[PDB]
Amino acid sequence: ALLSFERKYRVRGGTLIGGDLFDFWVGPYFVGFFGVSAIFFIFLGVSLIGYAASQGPTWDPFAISINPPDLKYGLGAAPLLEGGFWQAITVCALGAFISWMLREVEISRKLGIGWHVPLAFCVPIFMFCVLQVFRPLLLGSWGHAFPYGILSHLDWVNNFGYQYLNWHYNPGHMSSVSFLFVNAMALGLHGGLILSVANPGDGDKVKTAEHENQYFRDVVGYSIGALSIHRLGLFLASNIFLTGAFGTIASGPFWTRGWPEWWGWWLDIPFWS
Amino acid sequence: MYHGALAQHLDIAQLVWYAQWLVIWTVVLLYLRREDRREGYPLVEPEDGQVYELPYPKTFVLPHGGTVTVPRRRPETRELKLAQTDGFEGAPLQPTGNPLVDAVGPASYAERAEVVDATVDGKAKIVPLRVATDFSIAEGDVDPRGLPVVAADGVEAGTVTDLWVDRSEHYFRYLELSVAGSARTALIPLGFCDVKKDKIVVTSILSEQFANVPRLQSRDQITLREEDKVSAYYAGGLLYATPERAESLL
Amino acid sequence: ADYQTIYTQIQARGPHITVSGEWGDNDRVGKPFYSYWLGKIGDAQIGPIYLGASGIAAFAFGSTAILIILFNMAAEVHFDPLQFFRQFFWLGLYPPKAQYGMGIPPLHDGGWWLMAGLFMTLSLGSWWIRVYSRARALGLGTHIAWNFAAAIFFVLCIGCIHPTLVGSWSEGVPFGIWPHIDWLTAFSIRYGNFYYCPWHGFSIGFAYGCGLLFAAHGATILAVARFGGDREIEQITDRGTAVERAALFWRWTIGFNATIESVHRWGWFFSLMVMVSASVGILLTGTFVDNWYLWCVKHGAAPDYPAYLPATPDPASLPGAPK
Amino acid sequence: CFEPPPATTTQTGFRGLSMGEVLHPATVKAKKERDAQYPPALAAVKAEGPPVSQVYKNVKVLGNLTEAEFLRTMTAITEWVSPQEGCTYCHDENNLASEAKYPYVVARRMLEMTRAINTNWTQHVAQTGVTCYTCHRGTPLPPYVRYLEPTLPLNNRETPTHVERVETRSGYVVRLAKYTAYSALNYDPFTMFLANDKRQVRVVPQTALPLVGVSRGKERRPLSDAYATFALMMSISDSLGTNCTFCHNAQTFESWGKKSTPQRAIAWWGIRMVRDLNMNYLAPLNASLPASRLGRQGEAPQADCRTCHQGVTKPLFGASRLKDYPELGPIK
Ligand code: BCB
Ligand code: BCB
Ligand code: BCB
Ligand SMILES: C/C=C1/c2cc3[nH]c4c(c3C)C(=O)[C@H](C(=O)OC)c4c3nc(cc4[nH]c(cc(n2)[C@@H]1C)c(C(C)=O)c4C)[C@@H](C)[C@@H]3CCC(=O)OC/C=C(\C)CCC[C@H](C)CCC[C@H](C)CCCC(C)C
Ligand SMILES: CC(C)=CCC/C(C)=C/CC/C(C)=C\CC/C(C)=C/CC/C(C)=C/CC/C(C)=C/CC/C(C)=C/CC/C(C)=C/CC/C(C)=C/CC1=C(C)C(=O)c2ccccc2C1=O
Ligand code: HEC
Ligand code: HEC
Ligand code: HEC
Ligand code: HEC
Ligand SMILES: CC(C)=CCC/C(C)=C/C=C/C(C)=C/C=C/C(C)=C/C=C\C=C(C)\C=C\C=C(/C)CC/C=C(/C)CCCC(C)C
Ligand SMILES: COC1=C(OC)C(=O)C(CC=C(C)C)=C(C)C1=O
Ligand SMILES: COC1=C(OC)C(=O)C(CC=C(C)C)=C(C)C1=O
Ligand SMILES: CCCCCCCCCCCC[N+](C)(C)[O-]
Ligand SMILES: CCCCCCCCCCCC[N+](C)(C)[O-]
Ligand SMILES: CCCCCCCCCCCC[N+](C)(C)[O-]
Ligand SMILES: CCCCCCCCCCCC[N+](C)(C)[O-]
Ligand SMILES: [Fe+2]
Repeated sequence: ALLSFERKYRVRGGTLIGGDLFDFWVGPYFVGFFGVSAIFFIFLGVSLIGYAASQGPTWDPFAISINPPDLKYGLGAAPLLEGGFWQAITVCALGAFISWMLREVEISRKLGIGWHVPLAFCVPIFMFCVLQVFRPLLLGSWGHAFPYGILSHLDWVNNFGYQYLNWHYNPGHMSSVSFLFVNAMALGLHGGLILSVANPGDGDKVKTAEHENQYFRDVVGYSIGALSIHRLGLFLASNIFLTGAFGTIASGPFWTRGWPEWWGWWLDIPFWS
Repeated sequence: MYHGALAQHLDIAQLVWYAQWLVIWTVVLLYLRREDRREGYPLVEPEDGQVYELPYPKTFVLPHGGTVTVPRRRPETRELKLAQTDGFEGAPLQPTGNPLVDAVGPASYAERAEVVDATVDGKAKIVPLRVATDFSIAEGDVDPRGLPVVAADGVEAGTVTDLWVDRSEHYFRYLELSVAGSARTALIPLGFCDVKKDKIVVTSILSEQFANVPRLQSRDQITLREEDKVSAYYAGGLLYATPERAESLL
Repeated sequence: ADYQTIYTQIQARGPHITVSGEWGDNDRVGKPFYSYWLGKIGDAQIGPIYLGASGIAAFAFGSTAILIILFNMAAEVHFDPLQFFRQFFWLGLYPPKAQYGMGIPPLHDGGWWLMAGLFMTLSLGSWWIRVYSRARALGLGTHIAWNFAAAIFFVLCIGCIHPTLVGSWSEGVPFGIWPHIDWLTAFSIRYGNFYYCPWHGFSIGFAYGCGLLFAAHGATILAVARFGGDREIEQITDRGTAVERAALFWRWTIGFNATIESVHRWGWFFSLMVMVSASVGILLTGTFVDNWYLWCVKHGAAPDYPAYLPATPDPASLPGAPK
Repeated sequence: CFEPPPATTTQTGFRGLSMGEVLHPATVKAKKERDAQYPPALAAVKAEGPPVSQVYKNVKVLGNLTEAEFLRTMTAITEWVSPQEGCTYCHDENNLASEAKYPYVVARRMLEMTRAINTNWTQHVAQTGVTCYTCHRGTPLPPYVRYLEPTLPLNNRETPTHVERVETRSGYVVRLAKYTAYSALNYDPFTMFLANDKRQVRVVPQTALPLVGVSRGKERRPLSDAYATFALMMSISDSLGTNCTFCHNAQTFESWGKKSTPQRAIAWWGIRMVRDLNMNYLAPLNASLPASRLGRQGEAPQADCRTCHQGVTKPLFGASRLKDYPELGPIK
């Protein structure tokens, strides 16, 4: 039921809303007011997805697709089987994600720790809003948003990119991809370094903070340090979406041509043309 | 004929799809989720499932002598000054006394070893600059020695007298201060200090609460369990420095 | 707020530390110097660096690959320096455009590309020996070298193993900023849409999962920096309240948790599986699957949609249509 | 650096697929104003008198027209092709039957080509059709033509820089890139796919698994073919002022039915039309043109999609003079 060190931490308090009313656990899970609102939005959103899918052509989990309205509906409500289920599921998704984030703040407060995790989780919630709310608002129709389907959301990403001929030349995408790659590489370096110090092999002794810093000073001439690699990892991962969002919002509202042609700002300077 | 086609209208990539999921779930469930249980298990409330979920014990050979084996049984028989708020199994507990001094909730410390953390060459790692005389403050940064520590109520709680530096990582981790009116020295983690040019602001506890900050056994060294006791006391004030702090923020 | 998690308010300075390795102590070169502004968000000390045979070989082999590519790029602008600087992102060294199969192509249609790939591979292998041997020299496990090996193996898959399996050097990745990007689309088009390759999906799930885990783990350690959670080696050998609280934050949020050691195994495994999943998908592509979309249609997975504008019969198949 | 909102967007596929046009209102307005320069149809004339096959001495294509109908055609041709130069661009002013000026015999072949487009390629031009203006836009040299190597500027009415000039070897990669929507694709899709019918644009397998006998070694098309088809598609997209989803659901570029729009089939007919125009009407004109008109391999200038479309999905936004000049086709 409890970890061997857990009981002393299970004290009352730390909520943002509700106080003692929902301040309790169900098995390992903390509830709180935002645990109750998270379960409400998750139950509604999954129920709406299940009923929308029951009216479509397939029960295959890869092929099911619940889609937004035609562009002609603009920012208005659409009939349920013509975009309205998608609209209601999107509101439940945002409610569930924000409830999840604020519940993490209550859990952090009860434990006396920093709120850095819920703050970091605001980044993917923000990117979901860029894709489903802010860009569609700027273009004037909910129908520019992505559909809910395991493979169909990929068909939307695919066509969206090719609407700008070659999306790889989008400068916001180049930044986003570069952060995705250096973050995945850095996480392998960090996980591998900590494991290599704690697990030298062959009954050898566990090594030290000094050995950690010596390894990368030897391999690349610099060690960022044990606290700082965690600040760097949060920074690299967060900037996947914090820079990518600029590339997503620019496409349509601030640029309608192919992305390769955008680089004419450099290529077409009269001096070297 | 087609490359990859097999009997029964199977093909090779289709088989590798099921194989990849088998590899992923075997590594995630049988290896990683068991590595996740090297601390805190068995749970408290001998079932077969309590044995199946654990990995075989591993032993760390420590750099300065001795070994540590995990998982191992670690009952916490330390008396907790906490009472149930309700009969429900998931009901929260409430402090029966001063939760900062009793060290419960966010004021809890872990039963770490009463051992001084060591440098790679075996010297005390975390030490005051009056001992670490080859260490210094970088040019450009505030020297906090002599500055007042101002607590969450805006009252001066004491005067900073030294900084404790991590000699292995070249990084300050505590300030040491004389506590006003209490005839004692106290450490505070630098993460609880807002370092300004004319004062150190500490919003985690009130001025009066500096009198009961955990005391070190020795003057110029600190053990791993003492570092936990000192850090946990200020963290406890985030929830307990006033009765208002435990209640709904909004 | 914990301002230490944003930047170092008061920086410390002390004598530089050197940990002796089993060999190579005399191949460290440089006098370390200190950046005060770097010291706000990282260690202020820069240098010294280890030289050694493996790293010198990597630089010799890699500089040769880089000069072969740059000379061929310079030939593409007829050695005009201003146009080289202007057009640089568009310039490339390409694999064979003609189909020679596995035949060694002429220098002017793929041969210089093959030589640049050979010297890059030797450079990657020599750097791997450095990454592996520096760990052994300092008494550390070789976990970083095995993650690095999966990344090198993926590069070998798209550079020469897939070309060898289908029997054509024309399929290799070009050297150049835009040209290596153009290959991504040529390859996805040729093999029927890489969104429909399950191993592209696995690699992306692990790559996004590395974003999730490093955001989550980096923020978790900053959230417990007041308890010394960044001193992860001694939190592993002697659990402190930093990692008790980190574990309970996740247990109370998602219903389960890791240890401070095992979260680094999760991160190491997710990073490794980006490259392992990507390599498996490239090894299957062209060898055993020609069109990933039609393979997903064959196995019943691909979504289908109603027409919006009228359905459009292939005009090439109409009665009387020209070729 | 950027284009201010709002953007005009259309839908060309099922909702939720991000398929449709994305257009900048100021660019659409500027193109409509340029295309609106298309001269109005000349006043109709009643057919009266004998056919000009009886009245004039050297009429081989328009002989069934009466004199007033035929002189109306010559006035329209002058408006469309040589309005600044006038009738004497093609004619000896003292003998209108003389073929001594080279533009006369080229114009007669162009009258045959234009009537062939409107009679034999209605699968592409429909009942909108083409006139001399569709390509020429009021100058003897059409503004958008192609040689057997890439040339800049795309619009030959703009003065080239030294590096744009085809003789300057250092500018080659930019001449290639500005023909494929600024991509780095190292292929000229005009000479590969539109000058003749030697190559297949399709490169994607039509089966899930690789067929044994076409999937190993020299049996295979080289991956260069897929880059080259991508270059053609970037060029077609930029030539029509549109993007891939005007014609394809990118889920499967290779599929037709619900995965392609009706415009993709019209585009397919356009590739066959352009190959016919170039192989059978335009390329053979190098024997009739002056050396100053020819590219560096002796080639005559030839047509691509941009020659008529000039950045718009229908040339001149669908403007037509087909009913006004039935002598340009379709011919019964
Ligand atoms: C042909 C079209 C292409 C395309 C089209 C494309 C578009 C149109 C966009 C990207 C974007 C992005 N692309 Mg690109 N792309 C990328 C990489 C990237 C990503 C780094 C980046 C951001 C993805 C994102 O927004 O996630 C979003 C993820 C979110 C919002 C997750 C939210 C999580 C949520 C808060 C919580 C969910 C909880 C679950 C429901 C709960 C489940 C319950 C269970 C678990 C208990 C690579 C590495 C490549 C390569 C190697 O070729 C590539 C090629 C391509 N992209 C093609 C060129 N891509 C985006 C970008 O930033 O562009 C600049 C973008 O808009
Ligand atoms: C701008 C570009 C985007 C993009 C591009 C993209 C690509 C190109 C690919 C995915 C893939 C994936 N995407 Mg998608 N995506 C997904 C979910 C997913 C999964 C189906 C799959 C694995 C992702 C993963 O492991 O992440 C890391 C997170 C981990 C490891 C934690 C576990 C997450 C869990 C697997 C998610 C499960 C979601 C549920 C299936 C759906 C919700 C269930 C509800 C009803 C309870 C969500 C929930 C969202 C939201 C909420 O916005 C999102 C948005 C976007 N994706 C953007 C539109 N994504 C890959 C795939 O295989 O698709 C079939 C793939 O190739
Ligand atoms: C239109 C075409 C597309 C495409 C084409 C594509 C291809 C062709 C491939 C991927 C692959 C992959 N794609 Mg996909 N893709 C991805 C994401 C991913 C990556 C997770 C993954 C692995 C590649 C990688 O990590 O390289 C980064 C890491 C690398 C390259 C390892 C380098 C390590 C090396 C040791 C570094 C050495 C550097 C040297 C020092 C440099 C010096 C050299 C000198 C000497 C010359 C996303 C998130 C999206 C979205 C959101 O749309 C997307 C869409 C698209 N991809 C489109 C469908 N993608 C790969 C895959 O998984 O295939 C199954 C792959 O082959
Ligand atoms: C740049 C920084 C990033 C980042 C960071 C962090 N990420 C976090 C955290 C942090 C810090 C947490 O703290 C939090 C967590 O607890 O971790 C264990 C979390 C979480 N990251 C999830 C998924 C995830 N992270 C992704 C990406 C990034 N993460 C990037 C890289 C991606 C993709 C695809 O990229 C995915 C899919 C969940 C596992 C979890 C949310 C649980 C939830 O919200 O519960 C509440 C909601 C539910 C349990 C289900 C709600 C169902 C709705 C109502 C109905 C479905 C609607 C839906 C729109 C349909 C989509 C269909 C689909 C096919 C298209
Ligand atoms: C019809 C329907 C759907 C409606 C019903 C809805 C329903 C489920 C409600 C049931 C009601 C319940 C049970 C009670 C209510 C209470 C409540 C709010 C329950 C929540 C239930 C709920 C929605 C559960 C979902 C939980 C969830 C989102 C899990 C996702 C897990 C995933 C995929 C995580 C991805 C990241 C991942 C790979 C992590 C693995 C590694 C881990 C554990 C890292 C965490 C971690 C890190 C990062 C450290 O740095 C660290 C450092 C030092 C020590 C420990 C750790 C540590 O544990
Ligand atoms: C080239 C673009 C031309 C311009 C400009 C003008 N004309 Fe023309 N003309 C041209 C051709 C190709 C032909 C032969 C048509 C055929 O069916 O073979 C002609 C013919 C004439 C004639 C008949 C001469 C004769 O055989 O007796 C006349 C009288 C004539 N054209 C008149 C004319 C006028 C008045 C023009 C300016 C308005 C003019 N032409 C321009 C090609 C071209
Ligand atoms: C696009 C399919 C065209 C149509 C419709 C018409 N013309 Fe054309 N013309 C076209 C090209 C590609 C070229 C070669 C480039 C060149 O300028 O030589 C031409 C050429 C001519 C010329 C000669 C111009 C010159 O070299 O001085 C003439 C006189 C001409 N074309 C006349 C003409 C007429 C009368 C047309 C309507 C019947 C007509 N052209 C249509 C492309 C296209
Ligand atoms: C209509 C004007 C189109 C635009 C816009 C795009 N494409 Fe296209 N595509 C079109 C046709 C008529 C054809 C068939 C050509 C033939 O002679 O058969 C194609 C073909 C492709 C292919 C190959 C499909 C196959 O079966 O192998 C690909 C991969 C392709 N097109 C991609 C593509 C891209 C990336 C586009 C935007 C840059 C694009 N097309 C636009 C018609 C049209
Ligand atoms: C002049 C001889 C043309 C050339 C060369 C090309 N096209 Fe064309 N196109 C032309 C006409 C007169 C029309 C009809 C316009 C109308 O009002 O209906 C078209 C039409 C198309 C379309 C359809 C656009 C739509 O219906 O919205 C497409 C997709 C198209 N053309 C494509 C296309 C391509 C790819 C070409 C180069 C291979 C091309 N056209 C050349 C005239 C001419
Ligand atoms: C029979 C056998 C034994 C012989 C086969 C030979 C062999 C092993 C061949 C292997 C070939 C391989 C692995 C080829 C792989 C090629 C790949 C993956 C190329 C990918 C990307 C390349 C890029 C982006 C190159 C960019 C190059 C430049 C901008 C010019 C070089 C200049 C630099 C400063 C290099 C820095 C690299 C980058 C950070 C910009
Ligand atoms: C254990 O902490 C770590 C460091 O500090 C000791 C590093 O320098 C590095 C190396 C990082 C850089 C930017 C040199 C990593 C990966 C790390 O995990
Ligand atoms: C000569 O090399 C180049 C640069 O370096 C000065 C650039 O900044 C740029 C512009 C790119 C950025 C990110 C400013 C290009 C295109 C380039 O080719
Ligand atoms: C009380 C916890 C410490 C006791 C030592 C750990 C128990 C041994 C677990 C053996 C089971 C291992 N495994 C993988 C076979 O399940
Ligand atoms: C894959 C390319 C291999 C080329 C060899 C490069 C030089 C290797 C140097 C080996 C050094 C051995 N050492 C010092 C680690 O023991
Ligand atoms: C990233 C692409 C993912 C596509 C996965 C396709 C899996 C095909 C094989 C299993 C399909 C099972 N089925 C029929 C229930 O869909
Ligand atoms: C596509 C990438 C797949 C990554 C695997 C998913 C990792 C999350 C597994 C959590 C399982 C939790 N639990 C308690 C059931 O074991
Ligand atoms: Fe860590």
